[PDB]
Amino acid sequence: EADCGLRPLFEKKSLEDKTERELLESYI
Amino acid sequence: IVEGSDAEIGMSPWQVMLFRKSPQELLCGASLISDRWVLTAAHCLLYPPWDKNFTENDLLVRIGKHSRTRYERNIEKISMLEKIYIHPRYNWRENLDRDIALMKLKKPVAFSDYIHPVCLPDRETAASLLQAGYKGRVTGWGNLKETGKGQPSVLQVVNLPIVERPVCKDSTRIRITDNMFCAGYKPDEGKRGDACEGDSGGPFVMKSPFNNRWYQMGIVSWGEGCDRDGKYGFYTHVFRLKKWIQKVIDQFG
Ligand SMILES: CC(C)[C@H]1NC(=O)CCSSCCNC(=O)[C@H](CNC(=O)c2ccc(Cl)s2)NC(=O)c2cccc(c2)CNC1=O
Ligand code: NA
Repeated sequence: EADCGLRPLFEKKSLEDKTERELLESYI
Repeated sequence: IVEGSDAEIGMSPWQVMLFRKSPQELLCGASLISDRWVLTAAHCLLYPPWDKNFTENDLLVRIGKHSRTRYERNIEKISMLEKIYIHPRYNWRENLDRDIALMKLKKPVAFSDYIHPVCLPDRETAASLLQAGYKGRVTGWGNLKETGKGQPSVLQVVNLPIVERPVCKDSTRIRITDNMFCAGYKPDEGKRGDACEGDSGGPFVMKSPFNNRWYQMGIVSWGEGCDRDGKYGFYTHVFRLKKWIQKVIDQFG
């Protein structure tokens, strides 16, 4: 449903996990 | 997971553990994609060559887990299966083509801080994200190496770049099809890592920078061992089989 993909302890609480930058930096 | 690290609490709330009832043993990874639909590799439930033919009653699906072993009260939820659906054109005789199955829980599961679905890709997300050099993330409780690390205490996580189809095809003698992609560092690249035994069926996920959501691009299917130089992990291409997923959900939901 409409909520998929956003993590209650991460996105919804505007926090970032330790290695998710690695991911974003690879799109560049 | 080889050369990864411990996952954070609720870092992967769509993570599902398939657990055999007897013996009381981890079977495979899986993911939650709705309140009643779990997605896995077909080879986790059906592989006649190893006398594997699990039915509804033989397993349970444990959601919201962190520890590999501990029952985690008021955090994990265990549900019973109503029905398994194996892709009808899944090819166990040859190359695990269309390595994908869906499981439908008996009753809906309660979302919480530890339990929450991942998104499936649409055309555009797929078209944007599935590109060599771009990294996805793999999670599971499988082995820390192929052969004093053995089995991890808690969910392991690793980030691996998608790999150009010709390099995937050159790395193995197995026929690799369009319903599959491969991922992993090249021997040159200085970094390493991979899934391993016990991680099959788990999700290969990517975070969209457009909308900050996580999408499951892949299912851990197979590799030639784990983290071997010159070898890559192979994943079922979730997009290419989305029609089947939609089809089954839309008919049995
Ligand atoms: C033909 C091919 C689809 C595959 N067939 C099968 O595995 C049939 C048994 S079903 S169980 C599959 C899962 N386990 C394996 O693949 C295991 C261990 N590796 C993994 O689990 C994964 C590593 C990276 C990813 Cl991604 S998964 N592979 C080998 O033992 C192996 C060790 C050496 C060679 C191979 C696997 C070659 N590959 C296979 O045999
Ligand atoms: Na490798």
